[PDB]
Amino acid sequence: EQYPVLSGAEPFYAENGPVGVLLVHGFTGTPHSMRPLAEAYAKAGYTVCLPRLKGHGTHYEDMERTTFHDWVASVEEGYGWLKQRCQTIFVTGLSMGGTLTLYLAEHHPDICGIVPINAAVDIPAIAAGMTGGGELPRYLDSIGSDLKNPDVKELAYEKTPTASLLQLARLMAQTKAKLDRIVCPALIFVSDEDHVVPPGNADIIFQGISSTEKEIVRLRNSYHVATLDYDQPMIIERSLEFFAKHA
Ligand SMILES: *[P@](=O)(CCCN=[N+]=[N-])OCCCCCCCCCCCCCCCC
Repeated sequence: EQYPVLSGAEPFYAENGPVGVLLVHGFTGTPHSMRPLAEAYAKAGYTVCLPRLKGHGTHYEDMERTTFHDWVASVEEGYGWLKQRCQTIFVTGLSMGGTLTLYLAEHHPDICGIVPINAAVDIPAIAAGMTGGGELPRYLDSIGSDLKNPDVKELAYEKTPTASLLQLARLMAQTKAKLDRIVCPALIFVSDEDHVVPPGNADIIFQGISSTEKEIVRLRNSYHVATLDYDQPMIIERSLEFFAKHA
């Protein structure tokens, strides 16, 4: 990985109480989208790990070299960091961060609870792009930022490698097929007007998981990047309530 990490894309750690929260940012995104959550959780006395996914926060040419196994490894590392100083671990994530949240819970039953936010397990737009017939460039122009608050700017790549999109699709496929192995408590956030990840994904995750304790909280004044959007304080308040309930 050959480019410098952008300002605001650095990983974030905090060693506080014996209860830990792993925060996973999204595809082409940076820890910048999860930072206000991580700080709010850290102030509440929680040990937080906000890792920077491999190939992210630098340059899109760096991400092109990475597989989803790399992104998983970045999260498994954060999970291992939390596992060495916590006995109870929650995982939360936005978009693909939500996908990796689900992925982790499918492999680690010790997860006390998960809080996916606009998690993606099925994006029909990807399949639609490679059946168009036309030539498919090596790098595609990224989808515009999906935020209701106009004063907020997201830290994400201007371009998206085709190879990375294929890696994302494979991750979502393996994640969606293994949903029934999640039994831990789940707090699913979903924006009604998500223009990137179809809101129906929350339904798929809800019906897929074997968790007896699951709930869908619907965000009404936020687009895709809800964690920076208007419903940020609500997400924080609900999550802390969720954490304290199962800690
Ligand atoms: P989340 O992972 C990101 C949220 C925070 N990160 N940021 N910013 O969003 C899920 C990613 C899904 C994006 C897919 C949209 C691309 C559709 C266009 C596809 C055209 C090219 C596809 C052909 C490749 C086979």
